[PDB]
Amino acid sequence: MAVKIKLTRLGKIRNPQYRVAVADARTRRDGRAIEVIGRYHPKEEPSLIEINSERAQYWLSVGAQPTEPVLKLLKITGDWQKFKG
Amino acid sequence: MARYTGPVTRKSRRLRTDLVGGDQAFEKRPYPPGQHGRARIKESEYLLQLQEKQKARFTYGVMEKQFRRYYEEAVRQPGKTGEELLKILESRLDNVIYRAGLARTRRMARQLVSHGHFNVNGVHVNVPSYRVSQYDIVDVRDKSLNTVPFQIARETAGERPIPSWLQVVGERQRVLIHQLPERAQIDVPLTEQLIVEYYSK
Amino acid sequence: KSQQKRNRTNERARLRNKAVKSSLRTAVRAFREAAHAGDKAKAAELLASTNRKLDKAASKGVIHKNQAANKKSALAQALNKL
RNA sequence: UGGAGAGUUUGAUCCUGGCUCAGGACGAACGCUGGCGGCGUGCUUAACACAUGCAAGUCGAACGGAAAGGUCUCUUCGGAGAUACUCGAGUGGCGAACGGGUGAGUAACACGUGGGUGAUCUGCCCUGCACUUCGGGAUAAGCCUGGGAAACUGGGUCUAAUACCGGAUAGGACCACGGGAUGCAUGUCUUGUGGUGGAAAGCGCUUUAGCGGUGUGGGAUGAGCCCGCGGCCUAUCAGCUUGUUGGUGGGGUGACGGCCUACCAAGGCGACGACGGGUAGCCGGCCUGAGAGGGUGUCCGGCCACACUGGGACUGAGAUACGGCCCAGACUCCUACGGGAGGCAGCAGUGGGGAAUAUUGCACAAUGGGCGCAAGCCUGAUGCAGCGACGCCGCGUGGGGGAUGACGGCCUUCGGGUUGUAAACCUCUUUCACCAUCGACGAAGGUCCGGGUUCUCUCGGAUUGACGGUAGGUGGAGAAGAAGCACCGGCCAACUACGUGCCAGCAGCCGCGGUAAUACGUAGGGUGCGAGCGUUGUCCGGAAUUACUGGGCGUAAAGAGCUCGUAGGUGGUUUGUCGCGUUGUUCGUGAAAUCUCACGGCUUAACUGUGAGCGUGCGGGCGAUACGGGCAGACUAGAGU
Repeated sequence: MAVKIKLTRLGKIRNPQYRVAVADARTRRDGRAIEVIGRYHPKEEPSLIEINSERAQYWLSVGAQPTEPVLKLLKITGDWQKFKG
Repeated sequence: MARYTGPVTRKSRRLRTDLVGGDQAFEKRPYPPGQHGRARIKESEYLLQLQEKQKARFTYGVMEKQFRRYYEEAVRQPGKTGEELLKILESRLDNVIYRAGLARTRRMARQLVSHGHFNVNGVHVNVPSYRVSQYDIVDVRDKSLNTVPFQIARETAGERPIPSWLQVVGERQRVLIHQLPERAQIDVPLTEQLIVEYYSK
Repeated sequence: KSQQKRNRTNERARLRNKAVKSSLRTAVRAFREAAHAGDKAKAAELLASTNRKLDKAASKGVIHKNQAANKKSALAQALNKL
């Protein structure tokens, strides 16, 4: 039971978006997220990122473990690299 | 949830007024809707208000179930609900085209729109009921050229004075809305309050 | 189903655990007997083995050490009484 | 920027006060008809039983090991050599307690909300520190072997290990004494004294890139414990209570705790509803309503319980745990009859039940979860599809010309009217169906390339989109190809006649029909809505007919036969006080979604999305003290003597 960062599929069927959130691995796809930090869209803008990039450093400092796509988003923002720097 | 699709005389005479007309100014007939219509009739607020609601319904060609949606919106909005209803109805695509005079009848205007003869800013739309805002420019479909009802329609555009809240280019018929569609300030051929009260009872 | 290994290994674990626990309680019995007789020195030696047995098991995960705390602390006080 | 009423007692009126209707809503059944798309929902009845197939497997970078494919070698040329990529099977490690489903039971333990949780835990994550050593023995697997029909099992051989076991080779920490800094919140930090332990490992590999491993500090998560307040009916249940109430001591527990338990005391609850019965999963929220409130709590989301029935426990960081064991019991099944096996209230599916509720669908692309260094594996959850107009939203079912006052119908004062310019006919367009055709976003990842030692961040290419020829797009043909349903005395838009003749028959209330029915059957006419329309059923309102907002009790039903007086309620003038109540401020709280508003995106809408608002409400902290209230006290008219 460890805190991870998941991408929650929300909205309508064929044009959904992904809510960015910190959550325990033992939760469901749409559970009571600990705190939501931004959003993501797969359409319109190529890899549309809308991330606060403020608390990520905190939650990572606690030890939150993001998944693959989350790492990619963090790298596009530079938050992964800036945090690790 | 669909078009009336029938004779106009049955409702224009029932409501005792030529709602639109068409090629003929009006049927040049009396005021008995049907068989026994020549007899006098007793009035009610329900009859009267109902008739007024029907006048808007057929004037614009919208069915009840959608009309109540617009009603709901008008009630939600501040200002006189009737005036809000008319303005909302004026944002209708078919309405601004009809008021631009680009078709013999409103029915003709809606058919053309429903078949995409008049697109929008960038979309080949086919929705009579589309809400047209400020700077929501109509694009005349390129495929609609080499046909009748845009060139001949342009030539006959004078039959429908352009609403003061918008400007039609004519050369491109870029129906450009500048101000809000305050039809309440112009050419209102029927009541609104009676309708507003009617839907409350 | 094909997960009977879960059962078998549970059997081994519980078997050794409760065997150990019985041995612990046996030692406790001896200590308490030393308290009744008054052989404090023997009780001290047995308490030392208890220290090398009780916490040894706790380090093997038998308990979460709270039982060790209650038992060693309380009985050390009991020995302080006698 | 937010509430309408009518009909309905009498010869007539006015009041009082019942019935009904007009609206909306539904997880919806039925009827008639029936085009499409988009978006959503789909046992509400027997927590009744169940075939089929599938739902949790993974790790060779832990080890033994070689039952396969394939490799390499051998070589019988159809058998060998684990050499090894790989790997059946197996030991060991993770998880298997999440996830999925249902709501029987539960009457407040739960739920909600908010507080406490100083002797409440908290493995897998991050992080600082220290450790990261020395050894033994056995054994599964394998081989031989016994049993039984099978299930399934004994015995003997044989073997390693991040398995087991014993040495500390940490002394943070555990214990006790004493001490120091610092608590009232039943005490936290820190030093000394005595005792005092624990693991860990080694690994394969990129042949050292990496994987690791142990005790701790504190974080973080999650969970547990306790508690205030709130959220059904019943008094035709008022006496409930000896493990009960309280203490001592002891054990036990992750833990305070009659949790348990020896002894002692005799209490405790209760009309400011005990015990008991009935009914029920709770909430965010859904519906109604002007709102206050009512009803409801189905999908979705959170929380709680249950898993053929009942009971108990292990493993474990953490179980009531659908796919785990054991017992008991029921019900099915097998058998060599000896003896055994099973649990769809998980997806789909069957049967039953009933008015009724779906495909034995495709796949794991993204997302999601687990193991593993990773690649990779699994995933009937999520993601997509199929059925019903099952329900919302949205578009068509042609326009222009078009008095022939066509045909025809109906009525007719029978001259005429009406149907009706509607049709016929001329003309132009084609959304969508049909046909053809191109074929996406949703997509990042994986391989590979280049830059990059490992990393990083990146070039290019490859592949990977199940749903998919997807949709969308382009072109073609021609009004071709797609309108019905209910009602029509009034209430209530909505009628003329025929037939009929208290009969038949209609009806929500009044009610109609006793040979001239505007109320029955038919035609025609008209109205309303529209691939939906009507009926039934249910909830609200309308109903101010349970009335706080917002009603009554002289006769309309209603003032106890009267008095007393307990609890409870309520309580004059007033000083000063407390600031409990209330008010104002501030912090936290009040999740998200949903709702309002404003923007924005799906061709619009519905819908989704953004943001604000809303979140009416609690605690904490901050000022005043009016009024209320409490305390202290006074006067006097109240009342009394």
